[PDB]
Amino acid sequence: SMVMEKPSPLLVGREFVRQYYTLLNQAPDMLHRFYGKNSSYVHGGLDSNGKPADAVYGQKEIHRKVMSQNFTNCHTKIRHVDAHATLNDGVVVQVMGLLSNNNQALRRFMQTFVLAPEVANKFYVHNDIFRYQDEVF
Amino acid sequence: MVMEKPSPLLVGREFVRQYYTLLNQAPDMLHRFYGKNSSYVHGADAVYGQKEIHRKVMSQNFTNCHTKIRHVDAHATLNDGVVVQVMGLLSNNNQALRRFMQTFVLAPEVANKFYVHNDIFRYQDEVF
Amino acid sequence: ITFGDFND
Amino acid sequence: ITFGDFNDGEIE
Repeated sequence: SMVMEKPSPLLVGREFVRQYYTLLNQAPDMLHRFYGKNSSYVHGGLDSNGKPADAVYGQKEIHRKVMSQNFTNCHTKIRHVDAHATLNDGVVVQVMGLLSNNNQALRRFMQTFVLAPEVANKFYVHNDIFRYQDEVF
Repeated sequence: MVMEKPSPLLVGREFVRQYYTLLNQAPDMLHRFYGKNSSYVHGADAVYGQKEIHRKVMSQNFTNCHTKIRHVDAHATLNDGVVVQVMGLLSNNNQALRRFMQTFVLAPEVANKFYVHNDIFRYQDEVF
Repeated sequence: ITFGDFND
Repeated sequence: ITFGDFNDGEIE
């Protein structure tokens, strides 16, 4: 009945970051459905020789690396979200905040997204770069 | 004479090096990295294109910028553009180093020549 | 409001 | 690589 103005890249971005981190609290074994194929993904961590882990691609290899990080009661605090229009119909969403897994303590992180169109007015995750500070500093 | 192939993490890592080396050598030319309809978001709101970016970079009186880059992440994105996330430290005017995040989206212009289309930057200090 | 596979 | 607006050489 009422028609309202479409959301702005800044509004689209904060509303994705809102939807994302609450799902990861409620049910992280669905979090892969924000991604399409060709979707970059690293979520922190180190490897064998101490260096920062590398990325995984595609909706299915994400669902694997997402569940080995066994999320449990992820309590999360976004301090800052910044988002702007990009190449094509996309949005880049720098994110900064505090994530807490397994009742372990709060750790600061630095995140970038790229949200991309697919209906054509729906947004999926084409890249997702996440890094904790204490593993890089 | 000798021929190879290229890489996103390499382009991304290459670009960074140069971004933050010209950032110290000549910030007054940092703008030439960007094209039309590019976003410069430094800290706060955005500014657009060659001329305004040049004026914002001026106003922040970058003088003797030193950087320690701790981790560069790069991945191909939409246009066969590249998205880069950097983490590390910047100092200015011989002050003390401040932890910073910076997000670039690089986009192709010409053969093999990238230009910066989105540039978000923030410090740890005034976020958490 | 909705992203990815999800159905409003 | 070359970036943006710069002639190879003055980049570094």
